[PDB]
Amino acid sequence: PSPAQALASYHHFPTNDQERWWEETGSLFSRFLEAGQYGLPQQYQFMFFFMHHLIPALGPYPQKWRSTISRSGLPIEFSLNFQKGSHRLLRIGFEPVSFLSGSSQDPFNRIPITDLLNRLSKLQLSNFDTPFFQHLLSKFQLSLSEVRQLQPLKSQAAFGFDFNPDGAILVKGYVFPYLKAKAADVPVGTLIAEAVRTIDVERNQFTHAFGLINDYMQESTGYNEYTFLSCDFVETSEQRLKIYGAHTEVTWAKIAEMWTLGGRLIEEPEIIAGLARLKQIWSLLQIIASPIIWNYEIHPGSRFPVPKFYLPVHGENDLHVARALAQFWDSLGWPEHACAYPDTLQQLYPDQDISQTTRLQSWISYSYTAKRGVYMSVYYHSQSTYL
Amino acid sequence: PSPAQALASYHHFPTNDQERWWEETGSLFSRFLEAGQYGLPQQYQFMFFFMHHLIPALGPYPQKWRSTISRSGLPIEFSLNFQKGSHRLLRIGFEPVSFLSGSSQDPFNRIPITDLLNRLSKLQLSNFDTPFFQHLLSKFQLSLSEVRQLQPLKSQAAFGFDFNPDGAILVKGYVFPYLKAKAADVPVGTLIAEAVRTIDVERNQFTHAFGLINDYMQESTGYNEYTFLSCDFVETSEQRLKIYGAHTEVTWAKIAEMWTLGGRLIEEPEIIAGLARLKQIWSLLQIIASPIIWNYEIHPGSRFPVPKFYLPVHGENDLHVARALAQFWDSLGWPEHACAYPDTLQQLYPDQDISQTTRLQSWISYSYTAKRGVYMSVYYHSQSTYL
Amino acid sequence: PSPAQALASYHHFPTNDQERWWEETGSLFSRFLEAGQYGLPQQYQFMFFFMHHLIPALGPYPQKWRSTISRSGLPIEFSLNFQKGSHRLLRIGFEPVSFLSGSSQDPFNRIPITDLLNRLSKLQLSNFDTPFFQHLLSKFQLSLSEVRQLQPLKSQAAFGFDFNPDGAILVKGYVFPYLKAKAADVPVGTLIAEAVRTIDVERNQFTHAFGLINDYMQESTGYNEYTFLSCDFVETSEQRLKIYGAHTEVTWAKIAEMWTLGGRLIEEPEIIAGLARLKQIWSLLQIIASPIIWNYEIHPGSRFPVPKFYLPVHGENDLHVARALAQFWDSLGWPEHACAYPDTLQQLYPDQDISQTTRLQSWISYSYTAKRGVYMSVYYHSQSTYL
Amino acid sequence: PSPAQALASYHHFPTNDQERWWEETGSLFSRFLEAGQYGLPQQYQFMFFFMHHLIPALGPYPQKWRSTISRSGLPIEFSLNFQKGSHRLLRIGFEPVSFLSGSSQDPFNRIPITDLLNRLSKLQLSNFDTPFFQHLLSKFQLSLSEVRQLQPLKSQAAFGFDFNPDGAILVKGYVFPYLKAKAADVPVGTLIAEAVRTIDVERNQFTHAFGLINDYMQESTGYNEYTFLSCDFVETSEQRLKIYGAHTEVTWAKIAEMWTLGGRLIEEPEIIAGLARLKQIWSLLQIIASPIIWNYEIHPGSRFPVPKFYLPVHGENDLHVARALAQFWDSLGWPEHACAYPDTLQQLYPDQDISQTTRLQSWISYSYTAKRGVYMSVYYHSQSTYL
Ligand SMILES: O=C1N[C@@H](Cc2c[nH]c3ccccc23)C(=O)N2CCC[C@@H]12
Ligand SMILES: O=C1N[C@@H](Cc2c[nH]c3ccccc23)C(=O)N2CCC[C@@H]12
Ligand SMILES: O=C1N[C@@H](Cc2c[nH]c3ccccc23)C(=O)N2CCC[C@@H]12
Ligand SMILES: O=C1N[C@@H](Cc2c[nH]c3ccccc23)C(=O)N2CCC[C@@H]12
Ligand SMILES: CC(C)=CCSP(=O)(O)OP(=O)(O)O
Ligand SMILES: CC(C)=CCSP(=O)(O)OP(=O)(O)O
Ligand SMILES: CC(C)=CCSP(=O)(O)OP(=O)(O)O
Ligand SMILES: CC(C)=CCSP(=O)(O)OP(=O)(O)O
Repeated sequence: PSPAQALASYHHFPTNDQERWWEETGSLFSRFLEAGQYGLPQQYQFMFFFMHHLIPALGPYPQKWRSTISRSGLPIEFSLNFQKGSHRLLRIGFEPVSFLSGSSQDPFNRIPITDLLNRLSKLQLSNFDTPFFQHLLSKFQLSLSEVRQLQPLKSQAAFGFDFNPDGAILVKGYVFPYLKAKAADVPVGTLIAEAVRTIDVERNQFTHAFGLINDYMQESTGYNEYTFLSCDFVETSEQRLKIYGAHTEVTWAKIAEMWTLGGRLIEEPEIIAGLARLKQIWSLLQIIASPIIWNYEIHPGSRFPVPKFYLPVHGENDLHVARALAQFWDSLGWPEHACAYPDTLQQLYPDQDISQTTRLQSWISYSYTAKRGVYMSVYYHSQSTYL
Repeated sequence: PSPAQALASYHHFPTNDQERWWEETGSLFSRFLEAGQYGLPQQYQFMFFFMHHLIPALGPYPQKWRSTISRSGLPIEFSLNFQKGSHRLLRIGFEPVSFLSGSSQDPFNRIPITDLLNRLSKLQLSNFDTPFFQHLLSKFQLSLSEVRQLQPLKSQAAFGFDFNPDGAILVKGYVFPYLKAKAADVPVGTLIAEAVRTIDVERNQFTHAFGLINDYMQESTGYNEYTFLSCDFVETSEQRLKIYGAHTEVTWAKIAEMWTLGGRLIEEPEIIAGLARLKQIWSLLQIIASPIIWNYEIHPGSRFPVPKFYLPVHGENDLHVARALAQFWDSLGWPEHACAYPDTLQQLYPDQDISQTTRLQSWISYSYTAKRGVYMSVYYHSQSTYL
Repeated sequence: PSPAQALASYHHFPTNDQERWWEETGSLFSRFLEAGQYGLPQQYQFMFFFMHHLIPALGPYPQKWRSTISRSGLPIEFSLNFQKGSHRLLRIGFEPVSFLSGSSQDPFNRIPITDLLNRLSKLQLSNFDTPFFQHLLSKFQLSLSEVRQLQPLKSQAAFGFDFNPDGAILVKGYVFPYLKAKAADVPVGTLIAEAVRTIDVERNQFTHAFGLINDYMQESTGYNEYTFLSCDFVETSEQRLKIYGAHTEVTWAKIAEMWTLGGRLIEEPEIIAGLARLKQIWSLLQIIASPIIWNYEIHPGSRFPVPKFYLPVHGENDLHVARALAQFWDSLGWPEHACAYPDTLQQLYPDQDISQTTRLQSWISYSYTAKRGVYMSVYYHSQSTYL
Repeated sequence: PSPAQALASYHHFPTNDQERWWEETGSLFSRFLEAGQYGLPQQYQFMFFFMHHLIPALGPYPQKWRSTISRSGLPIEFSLNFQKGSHRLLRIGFEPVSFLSGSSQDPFNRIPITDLLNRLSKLQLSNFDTPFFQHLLSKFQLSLSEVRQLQPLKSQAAFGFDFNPDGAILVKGYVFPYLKAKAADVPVGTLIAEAVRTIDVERNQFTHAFGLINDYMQESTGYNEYTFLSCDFVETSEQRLKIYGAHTEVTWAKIAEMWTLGGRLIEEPEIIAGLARLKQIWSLLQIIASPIIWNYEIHPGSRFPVPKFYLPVHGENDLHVARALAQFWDSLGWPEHACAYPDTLQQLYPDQDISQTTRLQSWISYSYTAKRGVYMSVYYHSQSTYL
């Protein structure tokens, strides 16, 4: 059996809500810790964190709230990031929920966000600052706008957790400006740009790269309801703000157009390299429906954005995807990651049979760097009951 | 005996810290409820509120933290506002505290502020929006600044509670920009002005009145470490932002100079009348030391600010102050407040003998309106142990 | 509207479960406080107690547990005790519950009992000792017996609350020995007797009166599964232990037989008088089904038990019951109690129409004393949703 | 560094009291887990338990209450039990405390006892029944006796925790009858005997062995204020009730007199063997002051009690004690325990230097069985600040 869930033996979950969430996701998270090749102390250490801070935050077990972050809508999903031979890392995307979420007292779920954010500040966490994130929230609050609004997707922020191989967690926060933009009847990008600009006199290090993205977005009508924003919980210097968006139907040409941001960054050799490898997968993988997602990461020092795409897998035979996914690793030359992948997939879902499963894996992310190589992460069915 | 503290009979305070605060301020608060002439249901209604939300927030009973708001430093003080015959209202100024306050984990006591701010949002309160207050906080966070700072008065925010005669509480928030200003080596007003301006594109209704004050402050070197800011927790339309300040030594001419903001607002007839009554008290009252405080209230629609002063009484025989205080009510012609005041003062401090007491009563506020008449509020010794 | 529920305005019920109970029983409890003619401070004072200690203890709102105490099974019911002209008193029967109640971890609901019993010991309550009640609990625990039993009515204990006109609560505790007896395959009385005897060397003041009851119980086959036990939470001197039981079918002669405990206490003149009045009601009231209940109260100093009967009213037109119930008050000569009763009945149930109602009032209790006169209490539909 | 305290990194202790207890005993417990040779999963597993249930129960950090269990009075002490080559086990003796302990509301510290006992019952613990222990508590409660008493050692109960090598805890409970006996002005043994007898009709399996002990105790005037009682939290069949006591001054002959319980059990060969070894230690060890303690364990099935003694070591050079203690292990022929002990002792107290320390180890327990061999346990300085 899988190990880290040994802690619960001498723990009593206060509410029935929590007990049911534990039963729904407890084992599953323990398995990803195992599949993440984490040190046994670290496994229990993050297991500890999961129980105390995330299980309370899931809210009522029979969940009444759909979270924007998941295809299915439940407030959590688990991620594995694969690297060049180093190993794999585990990722959690979170949207705090309570019984008030979606109700008269909090129809758009701001309350749990601020609650959870104080738990985290209470925990003695390395390099944990909130100002930048506070800034974006303030930029997107509502008030009397709620009243307008009350007369789709309702969540207004989200969280992310990266458990690095060291026993350290890194906290990632999201912001969904669709609500704020819709209430003011102002195009999303106009306030996104103005939101980015408002931090520019605060420090003008994102102007170049962003204005470079905002131009391509306005060219291509890339901005839409689905566009949203991201950031890290740390000192501004080391912070990486990210802009996400989606497109309903996308061809390879459109993908190349976006990956090169029009033609903005054909000059950089990295992108050209990154785009080549990308079509190798595009061919493996796909060889009313879910959209494809894109990402532009604005490291502050640099002059260009770094792209990243998210590719729908739910709807594709999770075995075909495991197979093709493994073929692509040999092409890159990852010895252990490609050989033991599909065995690692069944060991996460022993109840299910990959031969016939489709929803078990939902997204794949692609990034490329000269230094790192090929970033790539897989997003999974993150509960233990499958329809 | 006084009534409203009957609730405590069948209530158990969880920590020893809370129990000791109840013993220190519980009866006293019950008495102010009485002296405010509140409906008995409302007394228990606000008494309920006091126990659940404010007693937890006071922190360690032997308090480790000095709050900026009080002369003595304790995180609470009670106010009575007297009106033209209508009656009196009760006011509480609050700074949440915990055992972490002043420690490495939160050396400047930001954590309790955001905690309490979520309790209030969870309570179903009429007309309660946080965006404006959130905006100012974001404008004054610190992060790496803490580390510089760690190498006076430390608080960054505070709360205010107005209990109107109806069973409704109104929430007032404060902000102390001295910290943010000291870390960035930027004069307070420049970021105050820039802080106000940042809300001007957000809505430019404070520009005229504020720029009108900021000119006088820069004329007179009025800005100082002690300058801070205020506002209300409601819709921007009905919100009244306030700038406070202090002066070490001040003459009547200095008072007149300030009340008329230099000469900015001699045009308004209101000011001249209000100043007239004001000297009427100045003469009664005063007829290394504590400073005198001023306030400029920027109602958004209007074109001028409304002044308000705060007058030191701690150090003056609290009976002499009661006597002089009541004479001034007849001059105004308030039949009942002036006749039954000093009896109302002793009934708040039956343990003490006003003949010899000095610290029981600490500040007096003065505002004047054509419509309202004479605003005036008294700030008291708000614990039950007197040195 | 009814008053005491004004407290909830500035209170947030932590769980969804509690919120739903408040909505279900909150208004109703406020009305019984009103209908009890309690001083307005005391109303809020007991209303305070109800919110903090009883609402948490009700457990899941869609209740998973049937309580033995109620005909319907819900863990609470309200009582009014009518006296000779003095006034009326409010009574609550309680069984604490949690989501664990009825589960593997606590299949017979012992856990909630002990939790609530500590809350109460924490409250500073006058004349509150637990030794006597603990004694009965110890005598009726299970352990390995639970396992046997897992292979009807399941509860092992319950609470009762008397709110006297003074701001003081008196706590009444119950015990249901059917389980312990069924596990040990021992007739209930033999261990009940041995339970009473175990306190006899502890103090032999109940021997005479009890042995007097145990004989009649063995004569008439009175003991049965439904027999259970009661007591008060105070000093042994002032404690009144009671034995209850039931009979499926009962005639007047059986009633007379039981009231005079066979012939055990025909000698006492009180009994004869009390029995006379009793038939006066039996005639008014009744002029697969619910049983009739009896009670024998063993005051320690005295030598005889005092009886008490409980009469099914659910199934009787609650108006017919009100009319006849009030006629009987004139017979005794209670001026105000008899005139304003049925108006007091509708004012408790304005949503319902007494002309058509049957379940609104369920039991009537009868005791007689030379000193007190006629004890008599009414048991009501104690939730706000009626089927 | 020592490992198990890694859990604290991502946990925030709610109160300052808890934080200070963590800082005072947290590392030390982590080290005993290490010194017990527990599986790393089990270490964290018990570490989890220690943090959630025992740190809360210690009460105010600057402790206001003296616990009967410890020489110094602090409510906790850690034990190591050494066996024949199998390994060692870790033991914790606990007395729950709160800020109410010793106050008017609970002058003899009963409330924390019942609270902790409910946490434990909520935990799904193997073979956890409370009936036997509840029986003893009820036999020793007070009520009006409290008031008498208010007009030494005050605690009435305590807990013990055995962490077996498997990830399972066994709960041991204590009871201190001196208070109940002092109240009723009745000698301790009479009610202890009557207490044991009351469980005899409940099951008469302890009669023979106990009546066998009660005779020697009233022969030798062995009963005294210090006499108290113990038991296990499980099914009566597997329960081992124990009687403890003390003697001010004791010679070897007295020890032989006590070990052989007068002459009651010279017939048994075990005792004679056990006593031989015992003098072997007495000579090694000792070769206004603390008393020496004895224990008689009444396994229900058997016909004789098994003794156990406790020998004062605090006051003896803890290195001399380690040396002599280790020599005795070779005499028995325990290879690894004897070679690496004093290295194991310094590794528990690296801050201290055994050359000069005296209080680091406080008691040694000795038991003998034919089957087990030589039971023997050491009781240590169980906080991290040494005077
Ligand atoms: O279908 C969707 N999936 C998520 C992806 C996601 C998974 N996890 C996340 C965590 C944070 C942000 C986004 C995500 C998302 O971003 N959507 C935008 C509108 C529709 C919806
Ligand atoms: O002496 C002082 N009193 C408070 C007044 C106060 C009472 N209550 C308050 C509530 C909110 C803000 C201010 C106050 C104040 O504003 N000071 C500024 C620097 C020195 C310090
Ligand atoms: O139908 C019933 N009613 C309750 C009466 C009750 C109301 N409230 C109470 C409170 C405590 C004890 C008993 C009661 C009772 O005693 N029963 C015994 C078996 C059937 C079941
Ligand atoms: O000095 C003493 N030590 C404890 C020993 C102990 C350690 N841990 C324990 C745990 C449970 C019971 C007893 C103990 C004890 O039993 N005493 C009886 C009277 C004096 C006091
Ligand atoms: C599925 C969508 C829209 C986003 C996934 S979030 P992420 O895992 O890519 O975040 P990082 O790559 O770690 O920045
Ligand atoms: C004593 C000082 C500097 C400020 C008092 S805050 P306040 O009572 O004046 O608040 P309002 O007048 O009610 O706006
Ligand atoms: C309906 C049944 C069986 C019992 C009611 S318990 P009680 O209210 O009679 O308790 P007291 O009469 O107040 O002693
Ligand atoms: C120091 C004293 C009086 C008692 C110690 S309790 P203990 O360690 O002997 O408990 P067990 O031996 O495990 O029964």
